[PDB]
Amino acid sequence: MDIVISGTRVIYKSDQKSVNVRLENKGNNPLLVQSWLDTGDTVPFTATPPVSRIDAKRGQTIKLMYTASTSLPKDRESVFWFNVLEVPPLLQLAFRTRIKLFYRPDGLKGNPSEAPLALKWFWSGSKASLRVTNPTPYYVSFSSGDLEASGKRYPIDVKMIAPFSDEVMKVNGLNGKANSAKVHFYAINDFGGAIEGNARL
Ligand SMILES: [Cl-]
Repeated sequence: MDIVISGTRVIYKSDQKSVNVRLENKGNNPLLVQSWLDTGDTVPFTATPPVSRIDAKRGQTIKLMYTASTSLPKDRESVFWFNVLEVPPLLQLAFRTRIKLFYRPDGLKGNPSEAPLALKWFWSGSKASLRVTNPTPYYVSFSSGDLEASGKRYPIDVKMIAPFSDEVMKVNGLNGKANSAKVHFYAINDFGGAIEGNARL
């Protein structure tokens, strides 16, 4: 992919009339580029310009705008996908990249960077897995995580966990519950940086 998005996620605070996302063409040829929002494969947003020509080594700011055509919840975050599809101007190959957009109503309890600490973790029985509960109004997203017991480490197939919900996450290479296990993880903050955390099962 020649088109690069500035940032690995977008935060859309509800009091903003719009939010900008920047695209850059790092490649050597110009590209036709489409930008849009969807729910992850209708959506109360526009992205403009929806189609642009971005020359080599030049860029384009995309304006994302909430339309309230549908009302989003005001008591929790909502997540969307910001998509970018490039194609060089017969038959032709093209490429698509997506990053998350979190719609964040103003005034939610607590802070999003603290939501990973608030997660509760449980063994999920029998093919080991964990049940994880998010008591907060924020998504929690991870870059990686693992379970450790008796000096052995087992990667977790981490998944994003929605506000006020449970998710089960698989533990790789572990048959069943281990004694005195601990979870360690790196969640992702608004700026794409790491939030380290841990929990004892
Ligand atoms: Cl992510």
